[PDB]
Amino acid sequence: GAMGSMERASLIQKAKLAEQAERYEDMAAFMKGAVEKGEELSNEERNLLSVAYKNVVGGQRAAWRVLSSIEQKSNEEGSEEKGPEVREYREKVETELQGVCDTVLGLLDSHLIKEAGDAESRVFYLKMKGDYYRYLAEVATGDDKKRIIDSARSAYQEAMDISKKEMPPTNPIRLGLALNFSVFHYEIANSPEEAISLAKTTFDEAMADLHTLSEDSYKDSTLIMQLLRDNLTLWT
Amino acid sequence: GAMGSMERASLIQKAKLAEQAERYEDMAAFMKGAVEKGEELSNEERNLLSVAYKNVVGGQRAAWRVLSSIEQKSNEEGSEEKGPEVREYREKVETELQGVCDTVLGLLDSHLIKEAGDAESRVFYLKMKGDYYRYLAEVATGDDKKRIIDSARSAYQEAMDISKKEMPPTNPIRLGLALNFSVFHYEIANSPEEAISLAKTTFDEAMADLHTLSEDSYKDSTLIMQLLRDNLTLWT
Amino acid sequence: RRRKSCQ
Amino acid sequence: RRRKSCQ
Ligand SMILES: *Cc1ccc(C(=O)N(C)CCS*)cc1F
Ligand SMILES: *Cc1ccc(C(=O)N(C)CCS*)cc1F
Ligand SMILES: [Cl-]
Ligand SMILES: [Cl-]
Ligand SMILES: [Mg+2]
Ligand SMILES: [Mg+2]
Ligand SMILES: [Mg+2]
Ligand SMILES: [Mg+2]
Ligand SMILES: [Mg+2]
Ligand SMILES: [Mg+2]
Repeated sequence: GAMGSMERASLIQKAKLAEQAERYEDMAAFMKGAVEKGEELSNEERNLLSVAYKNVVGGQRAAWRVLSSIEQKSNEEGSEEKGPEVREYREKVETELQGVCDTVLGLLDSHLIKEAGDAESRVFYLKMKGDYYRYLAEVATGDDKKRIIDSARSAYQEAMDISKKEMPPTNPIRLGLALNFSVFHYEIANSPEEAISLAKTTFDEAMADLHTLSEDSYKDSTLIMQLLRDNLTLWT
Repeated sequence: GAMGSMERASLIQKAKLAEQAERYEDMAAFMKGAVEKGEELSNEERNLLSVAYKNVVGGQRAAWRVLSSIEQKSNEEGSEEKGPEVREYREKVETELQGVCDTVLGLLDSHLIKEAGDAESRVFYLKMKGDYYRYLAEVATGDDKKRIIDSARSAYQEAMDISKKEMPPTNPIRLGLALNFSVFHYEIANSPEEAISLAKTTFDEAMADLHTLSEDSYKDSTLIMQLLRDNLTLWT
Repeated sequence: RRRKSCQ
Repeated sequence: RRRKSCQ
């Protein structure tokens, strides 16, 4: 599309500038253009892709939650009828959010996942696929909701299976995947016990492997372990 | 344009929802649609218009400053040549910022200012006109820079002349106008002494009129006086 | 306190 | 410390 005439390296350079300027929509457009060049992404480039889209969809999700809360209050007994505007605007934001999720899922399907053979890349992309189906599930209310939830579960499960076989328990991708799959269990799949078990087992297995790490790797892993601990403290 | 089919009241309602959701681009588009209905704006509606566009252009200005700093460092002796990307991306953000300024100035010219007869509305719109010319001046480097600066000065000056004749020295619009015109003097017109004199005289005249105010008006006026004081402390 | 995901 | 304008 619009980035077809820009060099791959220039798109990557501009994505990094956009990150510095907090221009995450631009960042995502640059990284989409880079993916569409058709070459595999390096570790750093995968991170740039993830940062960009997580910030874009994060703003949409936060706005959707604000609007959904207002709409819920409007449907409480004793609330005045204000017309269709709250629903319409929540739907507008929802449709834009779904479009971003579909865009990311489309990049993963055409053709990031099929070309990713190393564990670090394949797990990363499958985690992303689970995440963006999970964001679709956050807003789903209709007849495809069960299939959206199962698509998130299936992507997370394949990422877990690979990560357990091919990565150490302290690997940051393995840890971030487990954190997100645990959130999926807690708040999407109505399985809080599974969420707690996964977070606890992930934390404890990482703790036992910290002794193998350099100081810098220890810092990377313990940062994510603290997020698991934060959730365990909230949930128990 | 795209908002022509939406009711004026629905645009206003959605602008307020967009503000709550921090969706300032949507907020600005809704308020532009409301202005284009052709009716004058109430005090609250003028504030919504101002909030929306100030947030949009504020994000662009902050991003422009980040990119401009990077570009400046790239042109220092001993810096490696990295190609045209930093300039290109700064120019992209700059062009988008200029477009938003032109959009606001176009609404003011067609036809908010000419229909605004009360001091509170006319001063507000002329202040806005000075502000958006000032934002154009922040990025101007060419042959029209002097005329852009003079357009900001002229709009601010007419707003000041009306505000001094028709508003009390504690009026929040009068105070915010003086704050912004003082910033214009300091950092656009290379007139720091004029900036300091204006801020001091505005502060002192407001102080002398506080005794006339209710508690709520006192809170409104003293909040803006503190911004004048903040600048005086920084500049002296 | 909102639960953490990987950000 | 950035100078204040009316925000
Ligand atoms: C996919 C993924 C995993 C891990 C990180 C990471 O190291 N973080 C500190 C973020 C919190 S899990 C980032 C990732 F994108
Ligand atoms: C134009 C204008 C003037 C004053 C205010 C205001 O009351 N503030 C508290 C903002 C800081 S000056 C807002 C305005 F838009
Ligand atoms: Cl809408
Ligand atoms: Cl560009
Ligand atoms: Mg090429
Ligand atoms: Mg491969
Ligand atoms: Mg391995
Ligand atoms: Mg009508
Ligand atoms: Mg009139
Ligand atoms: Mg009067």
